[PDB]
Amino acid sequence: MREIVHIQAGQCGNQIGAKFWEVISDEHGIDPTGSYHGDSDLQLERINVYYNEATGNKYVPRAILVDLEPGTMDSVRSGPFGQIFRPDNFVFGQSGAGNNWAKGHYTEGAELVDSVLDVVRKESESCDCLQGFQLTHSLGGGTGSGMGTLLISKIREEYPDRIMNTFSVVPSPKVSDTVVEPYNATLSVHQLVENTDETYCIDNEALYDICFRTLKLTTPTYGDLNHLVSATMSGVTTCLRFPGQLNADLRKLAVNMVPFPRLHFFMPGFAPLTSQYRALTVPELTQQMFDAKNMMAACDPRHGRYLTVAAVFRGRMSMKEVDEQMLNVQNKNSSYFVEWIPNNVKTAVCDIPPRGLKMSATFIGNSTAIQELFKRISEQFTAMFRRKAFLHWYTGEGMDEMEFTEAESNMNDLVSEYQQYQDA
Amino acid sequence: MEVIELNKCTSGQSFEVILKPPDPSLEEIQKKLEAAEERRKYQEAELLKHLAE
Amino acid sequence: MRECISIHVGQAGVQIGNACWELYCLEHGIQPDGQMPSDKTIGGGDDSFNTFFSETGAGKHVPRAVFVDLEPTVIDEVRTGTYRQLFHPEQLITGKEDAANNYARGHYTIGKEIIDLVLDRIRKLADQCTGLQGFLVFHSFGGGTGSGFTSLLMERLSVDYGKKSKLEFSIYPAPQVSTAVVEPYNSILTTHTTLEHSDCAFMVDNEAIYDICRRNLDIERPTYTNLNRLISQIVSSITASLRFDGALNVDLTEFQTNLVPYPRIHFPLATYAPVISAEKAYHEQLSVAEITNACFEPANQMVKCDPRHGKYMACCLLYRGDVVPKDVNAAIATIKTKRSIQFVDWCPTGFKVGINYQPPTVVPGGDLAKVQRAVCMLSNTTAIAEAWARLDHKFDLMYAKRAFVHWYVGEGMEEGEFSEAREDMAALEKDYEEVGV
Amino acid sequence: MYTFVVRDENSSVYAEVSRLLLATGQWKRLRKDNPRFNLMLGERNRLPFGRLGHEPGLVQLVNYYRGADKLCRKASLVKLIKTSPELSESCTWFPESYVIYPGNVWIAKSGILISSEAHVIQKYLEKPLLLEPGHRKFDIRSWVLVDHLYNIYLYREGVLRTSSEPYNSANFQDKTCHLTNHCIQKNYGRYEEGNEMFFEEFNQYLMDALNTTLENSILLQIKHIIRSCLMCIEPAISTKHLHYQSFQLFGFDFMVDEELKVWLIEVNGAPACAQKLYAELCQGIVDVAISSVFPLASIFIKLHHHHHH
Ligand SMILES: Nc1nc2c(ncn2[C@@H]2O[C@H](COP(=O)(O)OP(=O)(O)OP(=O)(O)O)[C@@H](O)[C@H]2O)c(=O)[nH]1
Ligand SMILES: Nc1ncnc2c1ncn2[C@@H]1O[C@H](COP(=O)(O)OP(=O)(O)CP(=O)(O)O)[C@@H](O)[C@H]1O
Ligand SMILES: Nc1nc2c(ncn2[C@@H]2O[C@H](COP(=O)(O)OP(=O)(O)O)[C@@H](O)[C@H]2O)c(=O)[nH]1
Ligand SMILES: CCOc1ccc(-c2cn(C)nc2-c2cc(OC)c(OC)c(OC)c2)cc1
Ligand SMILES: [Ca+2]
Ligand SMILES: [Ca+2]
Ligand SMILES: [Mg+2]
Ligand SMILES: [Mg+2]
Repeated sequence: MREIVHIQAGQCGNQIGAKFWEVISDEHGIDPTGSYHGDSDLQLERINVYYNEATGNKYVPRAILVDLEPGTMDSVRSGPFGQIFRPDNFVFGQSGAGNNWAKGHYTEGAELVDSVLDVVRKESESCDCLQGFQLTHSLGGGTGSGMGTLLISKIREEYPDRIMNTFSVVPSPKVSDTVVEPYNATLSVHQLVENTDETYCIDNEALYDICFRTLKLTTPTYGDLNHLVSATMSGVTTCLRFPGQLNADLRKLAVNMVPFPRLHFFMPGFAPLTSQYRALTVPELTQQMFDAKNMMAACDPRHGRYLTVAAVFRGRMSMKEVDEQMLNVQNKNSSYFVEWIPNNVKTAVCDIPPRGLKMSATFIGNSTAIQELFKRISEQFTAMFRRKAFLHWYTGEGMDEMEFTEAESNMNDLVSEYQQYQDA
Repeated sequence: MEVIELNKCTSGQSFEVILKPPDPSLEEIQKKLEAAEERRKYQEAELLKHLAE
Repeated sequence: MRECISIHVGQAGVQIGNACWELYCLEHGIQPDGQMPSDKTIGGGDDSFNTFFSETGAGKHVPRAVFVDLEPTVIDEVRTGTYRQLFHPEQLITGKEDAANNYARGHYTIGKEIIDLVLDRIRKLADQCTGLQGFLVFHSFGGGTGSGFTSLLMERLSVDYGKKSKLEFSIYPAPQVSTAVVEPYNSILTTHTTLEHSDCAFMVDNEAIYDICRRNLDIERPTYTNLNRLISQIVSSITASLRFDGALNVDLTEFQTNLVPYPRIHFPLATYAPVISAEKAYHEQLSVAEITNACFEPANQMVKCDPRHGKYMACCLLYRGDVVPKDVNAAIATIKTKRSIQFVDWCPTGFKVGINYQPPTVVPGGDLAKVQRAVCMLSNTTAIAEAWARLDHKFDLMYAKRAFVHWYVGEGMEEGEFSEAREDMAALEKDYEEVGV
Repeated sequence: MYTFVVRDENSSVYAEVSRLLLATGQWKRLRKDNPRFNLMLGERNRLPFGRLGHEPGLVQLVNYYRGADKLCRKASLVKLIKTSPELSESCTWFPESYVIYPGNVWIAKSGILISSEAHVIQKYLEKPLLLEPGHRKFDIRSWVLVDHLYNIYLYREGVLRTSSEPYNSANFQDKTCHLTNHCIQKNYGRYEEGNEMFFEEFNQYLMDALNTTLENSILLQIKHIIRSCLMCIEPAISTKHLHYQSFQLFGFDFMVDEELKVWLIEVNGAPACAQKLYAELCQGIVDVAISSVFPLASIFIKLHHHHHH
């Protein structure tokens, strides 16, 4: 099991996805046209996880670009690393999704979904041993939310035994396109609970506050929000992309991180937070990555308990001092880690650091506090839904009010389920 | 303390010293390997039924 | 002589195999290609070392070994390594997809597809044997392949080869070395299913090996290479009597007889001294009495427990190097007056000694220093029940919540096998306590 | 900031040690089933010694010595004295005891039977020392703290658990004069408070009445018996070179006969302190047994004696 197939859905999906590929191509020494111009053999030793090798020794990403309008995917092609993606893997409709789940899932997206899966199959067929799939998308809009969750269901039908990861940008009024986002998010969450093994909850509320408060950016763009995401995305995928001895796959992570199948909603963190000259000591990275300020999902981890943690330190450092520091926060704050899962924090180290920093730390937490994020969207949903506000946009595409009442209830059970183990 | 059964050779030697005196079949296996394949195949069928709905 | 087949399951078994056979080669003077100058009977013979190696007409000496991992990366390093020529490629067996730290995925799902292949390749080695003794099985308790496939193999070996002995070399899981969360499940599940099919089982807690490497070899953060090279010296002590001319533990039946009176209680404690650093500039070489005395220090055992609180059913000292019977018995008398060596009423309060004059061999550039004399005590003591109590307690915590259980059930297993397997272990802890108190 | 757990609720001594530990700033208590502690203040029955010293990073300590039940169960204490060389069957300070399973006066125990007719049968000290004015029996309780290095620390303050009724040779059935425990009494506190006489007063009585001291007449033999008993079991229980470490507070119960000779009645592994002495003793346990292993930001007398022969 080596190969991962990547899909990126809609505006946000394709935007953060582009940056993920820009970031990791740089770490692997792969230039904008697809040729390798690095130095180490360690850059190429697990390049087959995210790249196909082409004629004339070009490296092309195993990446499929999906949208219901040509806007964003045109910008990706014009953008800095656009010439590397296989042009056949640009699959786009024309009419758009209008920030409407129904359009993405049931009508406009239904028309395009088969043509997307053909390319998925095309990239899968030439995988020595396909391990799984990862999707970048948002739950607030139409395409990424609706069509993204449809593709997830189609991919599961056709490849029911592979791993399905998502990097899912959860919405927020602080960084809002449209009032209907909580509807879209809530319909998507119900899908993700069934059809994904891991879902990385990127919350736009959190990314804003990190950009605003802890980076001193007064007026942050989506660009500033996506820097944080593409750094985090490089961080969690480090151990797949590099050697070694203590090397990794998706399924073992999914197994060890997810004690109950519906509870697979992780809370990312990164340290230090960038947009520097003093390198951080190991005790600082450990303090920072566990800080609520560094979390990408706007939840206070003190309001719940960790079921499992996974931590990935990058850089040349004392593995003695990492162990010692990781054992310090566990032994000094043991009330916030469940007692009934022994040794539930796993640490890995990787010698290659990311562009800019001499040593970093990425944090993956399956905390019960993540219920707060779903409670927030569940409140935003009901304020509107209790007056059937804005439903005409969805019922016009064939949707029923029953489907909304279901998706509401499924997510309120998810919050109950997370609350259950926060007390036990 | 008695040093009994002393045996010697060119590469080594050995002795005892005493301080003080006082399976299921091929059928049964292949059966329940396949019984695990039933429940595996039932779960997958349940899923693809659920996905059809 | 009678032949012996070593089987290495999973990463833990394979990589420990590599450590063992590299050492076995250096001990007998066999080289990376497989030529052994000291062997005069070319293309055959019934020497003591031929119990582990077989011969070909070309003069190559080939392990009686079978490596089995459900994913290729680990066994590929063997195929491309320094001892690549040593093994015939039919002996190195791989899949494309591992058991993902899941006992059920390795036993039931991926096991079923590859079991018949492996047994066939074992039968290829068994039919080069004029009188097979049995099997040395190397694996982890915590891996999915290591725990899962092993128990399926151990069942299918008792069917096909019912008249033979089966010895285990098991790596009990430890949080200091890398660990999955679900390894306490995997350990209990495989111990249950393997219990009736293994005759003698040598457990090695990675926590103990880790600390021995930290304390005595001054290695800050021990690699697997460090851990395995040490484990192989222990393994080599135990198997040397099968590979060399001797009168103690000459077959696999004698390990059972000498160490295992009660058959469910077939988990003897290995204690090994001395472990000394090669970087140590000035070293005062330890006497027979000092190294024998070290076999009753907890800090040198393969499993950390307190033999004082518990009773012995059997003890075996296996010396290596400059040792004579009278220096041993002198040390034994000293040790009897200082330490709480309580035996059970029905067993004799004795020690079956075995000496081999060739001192411990060490890997060039390795961590361990050359020494004049060494020992390995094998003691069936009930104190090792401590290791079960720990593992069962972790098991009970997660299983109380059904945590991670869906992963196992999803590979076709039934949730009842958890509670069934745990109830066997509950019986095993009770079997130890009757004997021990 | 170290961590502890309390798995014996009933322990009045280690209720106070918990209370003294918390109130400092550098010691947070945890839930009883948390594995990540520096200190266990464990249960009496079935203390899981096998689980200790395995959690990586943490140095682990516990308030009990595993195997020290072989000094505190009466039946074992009798076998240890008859079997060991260092305390031989010719042991001049232990009452002549025998074990058959379920001046010729005896006592039985493990209802208390004092007779000649009729668990462990023990020689009854017919002529004990008697305090005046009173004509009354007593026993001495000395508290002893063995630490993680096996230093034996004897607490200077002991106590005389007094009887208040006159002693009687002919009448055995009546338990208020013979048995001098705290619970069987409750003349409950006629001569002294709660039937207790502390070491300053008992010294003064011996000075005035018998023309001697507590230090010379009695305490020299107590110091001998304590040291005799604990050093015998040291190879069996010591946590030197062990993956966890043990301290323990013991309670030795003595009896002084008429010719000023001390006798060993019983050792207690989970002993209750005297109501006045708690604060000072329990403080001392934190100083010597706990803080010596876990340092922060003499009431005891040390019993070491290497006589060269
Ligand atoms: N001593 C030692 N222990 C090892 C080694 N490799 C893995 N382990 C231990 O074994 C357990 C994991 O089992 P592995 O052998 O890696 O698993 P596997 O058999 O490959 O199983 P899958 O990967 O699930 O197919 C952990 O407790 C590891 O610490 C090794 O080379 N030496
Ligand atoms: N051999 C003997 N001679 C005289 N008196 C004796 C004796 N054995 C026991 N006693 C008396 O019996 C009383 C209680 O017996 P003992 O001290 O053996 O048990 P115990 O359990 O009450 C002490 P603790 O509870 O403090 O550990 C004591 O007050 C003691 O004086
Ligand atoms: N972090 C981040 N969020 C975005 C970006 N673009 C849109 N969003 C968020 O995603 C939601 C809108 O989804 P969008 O991707 O525009 O719709 P789609 O193209 O139909 O999937 C809103 O909650 C936006 O705040 C981006 O570049 N970065
Ligand atoms: C709560 C414990 O979580 C764990 C434990 C182990 C593993 C694991 C096992 N293998 C073979 N690989 C991983 C692993 C660990 C990671 O964390 C450092 C990874 O980074 C996210 C990883 O990437 C896929 C694999 C996993 C979780
Ligand atoms: Ca249309
Ligand atoms: Ca030969
Ligand atoms: Mg938009
Ligand atoms: Mg493996």
